[PDB]
Amino acid sequence: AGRTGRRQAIHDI
Amino acid sequence: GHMGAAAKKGSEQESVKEFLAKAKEEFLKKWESPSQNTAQLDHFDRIKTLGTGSFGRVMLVKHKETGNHYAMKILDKQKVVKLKQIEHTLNEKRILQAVNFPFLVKLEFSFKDNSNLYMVMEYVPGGEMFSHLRRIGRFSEPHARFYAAQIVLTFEYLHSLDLIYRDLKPENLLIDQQGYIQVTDFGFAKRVKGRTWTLCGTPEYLAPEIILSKGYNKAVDWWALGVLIYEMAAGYPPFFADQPIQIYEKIVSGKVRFPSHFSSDLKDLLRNLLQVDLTKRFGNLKNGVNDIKNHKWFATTDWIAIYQRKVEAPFIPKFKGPGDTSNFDDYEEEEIRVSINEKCGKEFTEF
Ligand SMILES: c1cc2c(cc1C[NH2+]C1CCCC1)OCO2
Repeated sequence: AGRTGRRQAIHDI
Repeated sequence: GHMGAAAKKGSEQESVKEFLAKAKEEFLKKWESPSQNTAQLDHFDRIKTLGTGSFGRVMLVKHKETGNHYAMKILDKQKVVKLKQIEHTLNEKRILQAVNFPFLVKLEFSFKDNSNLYMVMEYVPGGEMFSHLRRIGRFSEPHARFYAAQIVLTFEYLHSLDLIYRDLKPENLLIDQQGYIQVTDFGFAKRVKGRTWTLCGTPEYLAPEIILSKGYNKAVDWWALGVLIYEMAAGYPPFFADQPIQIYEKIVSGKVRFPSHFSSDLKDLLRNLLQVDLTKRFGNLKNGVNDIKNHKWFATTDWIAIYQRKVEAPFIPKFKGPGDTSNFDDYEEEEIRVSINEKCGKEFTEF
């Protein structure tokens, strides 16, 4: 079970 | 040995060296002298949003004088607030105006106004790899390999210029009218001699050294290639969970499980890309990218023929004509509003 939609990249985790 | 063929591959590697040396010379001329303010907003009719992301959207636009279609990325300067959000935006425009490769989207214009930044690129009407992949479930290994080969060559080119890409995933890969890849979305790309330290990227695709707050290098792109190849061939990525923190624990662990339909050649390649130990990761060893290009899983790949676009693609997107958006999903539209007052002018001086 995990994310199936478009994934946003993170600029500063 | 494995080859009896070896002379052909060696000559081929000297030719790669020759190509990359010329490519560097061309890159540096444009890197040191960047183009700026090559158009303005009222030169274009805005048609439809093709996707959204950090800070704005990409729209299909039509150039009024010529009628040519383009993809315009619009960034709201007032949403680009954090220090590394700003720096990344300047990286993107400077890199895009300086690179030239068959599988990289071409920047045609850039400009800014009181409220926004704009980057106008070639429009690639075949859609995102992401959509096609989710619709058909997974790609067969030959189909995945054809796309992977184009990423391998693109990264060999970028890394030779000291560029790290840092956001490989199917969302960022468009499929052109010949069925080949176009890499877009250079928002996380950076020119790096050596290490860099920003904690950035997409959770599922982050290399362990990024998650662990280590100074890292271009090998993070080869890790992400492993994630991409796995996701193309499986239909889902290897480190798969609902929350980012759960994803990060799986990534660091050093464990990966494969579908039973993966070939042993594919699993071997992936174990060497999805390698936590940087002294062992393919792409990061003394033979560099050639450990990847010479892997058994790529034995059928004619690297030169891929570069020259002579290979028949596995899939040609349907196209109904110029400006057709049928291969993209729909998004909510929002009117562009340009303030009468210049916003954030000093942060984006160089743009
Ligand atoms: C990435 C970054 C963005 C963006 C959108 C994206 C998402 N990909 C694009 C959408 C169409 C294909 C390429 O709007 C502002 O900055």
